[PDB]
Amino acid sequence: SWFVANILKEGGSGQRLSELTDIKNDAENRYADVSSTFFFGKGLKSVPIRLSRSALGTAERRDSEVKPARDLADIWRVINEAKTINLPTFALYNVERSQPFNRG
Amino acid sequence: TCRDYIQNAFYLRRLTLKDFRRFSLLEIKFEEDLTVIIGNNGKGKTSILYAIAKTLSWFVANILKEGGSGQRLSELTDIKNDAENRYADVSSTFFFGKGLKSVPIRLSRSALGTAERRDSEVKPARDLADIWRVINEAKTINLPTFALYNVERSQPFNAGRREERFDAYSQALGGAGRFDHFVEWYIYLHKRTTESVQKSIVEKSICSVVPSISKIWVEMTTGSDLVKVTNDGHDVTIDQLSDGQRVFLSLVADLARRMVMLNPLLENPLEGRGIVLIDEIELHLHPKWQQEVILNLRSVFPNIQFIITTHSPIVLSTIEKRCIREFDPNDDGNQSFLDSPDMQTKGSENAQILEQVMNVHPTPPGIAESHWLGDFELLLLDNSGELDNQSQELYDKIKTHFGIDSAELKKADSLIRINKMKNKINKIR
RNA sequence: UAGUCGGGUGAUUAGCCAGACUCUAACUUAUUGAACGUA
DNA sequence: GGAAGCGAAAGTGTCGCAACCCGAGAGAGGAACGATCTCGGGTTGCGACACTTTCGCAACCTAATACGTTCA
Repeated sequence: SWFVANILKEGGSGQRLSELTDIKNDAENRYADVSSTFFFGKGLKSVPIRLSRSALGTAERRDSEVKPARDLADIWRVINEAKTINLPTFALYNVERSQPFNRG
Repeated sequence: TCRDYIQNAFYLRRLTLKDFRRFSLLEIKFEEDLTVIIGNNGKGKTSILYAIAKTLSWFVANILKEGGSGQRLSELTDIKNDAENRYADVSSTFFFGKGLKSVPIRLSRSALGTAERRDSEVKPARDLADIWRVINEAKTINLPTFALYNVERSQPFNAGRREERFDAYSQALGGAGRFDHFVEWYIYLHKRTTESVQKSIVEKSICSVVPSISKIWVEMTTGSDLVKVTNDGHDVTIDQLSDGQRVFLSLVADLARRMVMLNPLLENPLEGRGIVLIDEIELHLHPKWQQEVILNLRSVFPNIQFIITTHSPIVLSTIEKRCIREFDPNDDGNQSFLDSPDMQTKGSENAQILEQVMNVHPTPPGIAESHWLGDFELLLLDNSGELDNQSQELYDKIKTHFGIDSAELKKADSLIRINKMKNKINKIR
């Protein structure tokens, strides 16, 4: 979601873990950390990200390291503006895609 | 400080719109008292009032809540579809007293996929609104009364969310006023009876601004409390009033209630400051009411700014030409300014205003008889200022159609007399 | 197969030789600070 | 640590829209007085949004230094 937000607009904002339903209840840290690393070739062989969130009520935030995502998405967006390029597709099809066919 | 020099005018000065809703670049100056926009039926003028309402929403958001983020522009509608810039800016300057004579604001919005996040610059307006909020919290201070009233106010007609101060800003912008909230608030005031003076102020307000209405009260019948007025001497309910009568009553009563809650420390809470936008002040009104709407509005609200659109010559006949802002009929060639009419309008003939300011002839051209009188003139001048068969027939037609006392017939008689005297003196000279 | 280590040619590329493969590289930060040089 | 502005995440409130009731009302169809069918106000339910709130991203760097590399 941060890739998507920062290709939509520089300085954008992406989705965030929850301080009510995303941190293990038995945990002693009282914060969750989704670290990740992407790859985009020899140039950017490692694109780290870390979506971290502390537990509601604990007086210790946990910053998120999305800056490399900001940087790579900045490249995508700026280069697309200057000249047209092909952007990366991001999708999530969970169980919610089952819904009645009700009738930007 | 005298409440931080607040209790000094408080109004809007300028509005720039760049690549925003067909406005390639349009700068508008606004008068401290009253500005009126004409030329369009309310397409670009609605855009102007909508932009001003978006700007005022930030003042409201920050006076209500600390850090409040008022309404933002929309990436989907509030950006000119054809703009190499690919962003839209709505800049606006304000003037608040001798100190802080220029409070700027910009609401910016860039399309999706642009390198720089073209961003609103609302810091100074937020700072002023925070000054308002803080000094009010420390000590009570009368606050601005922003409002908007579009054609949506023509709509048919909880103590916590109607009696508590700062409810005056709830849905204050966005269009149609909350007249149902006013009805409930007025019934609550009547139940309570400071509330007394507020009731009296609202009563006098809508009794004086609205010609038909002459009194207002509520009957406390057990099980149903009704709001009643004396419309043309008839004791009726609000549901009985005509469309124009009740629509204007709702406008004025919503505004007055907002000002009464916002301006508790004024001796006349109707003289508090604000910026009220009113699309089509002439809605559902008849010429006689048109000829007094603005006089009454300015009388009951001595110190307040009105940005009101209009398309009625009778309305303009009561407003100085400086206050008027003309859209050109060829606005497709986007223009950067709105020039005042060359002709003076205040105190002028409604017919002259209609003919020149709006380019509408005093008599319709679809009616053949409408041209008759004028034709007669030419015909008289064709035959050396003397009658012939054609002019005599035209005179007979005018006399038959318009009547014997007809102003047209009197003017035809004057024309023939003047031309005959012309010929007689030419012979004598 | 793939990645990887990096001996020469050619000139951060290309390209010829070797090789090895715990599920499993991703080359970093300057003026501090070590270490290299240089003066 | 965090400005300025913006948006995510979450929670609460608004408010159409529907469902349903409860009198009226012209008058079956033939037996008087009027079944049914409607016209309305009006109350309650009910969920889709609309607004309110908090969190959190990360600008900035009176006090350095100024041969070239490497490395935290």
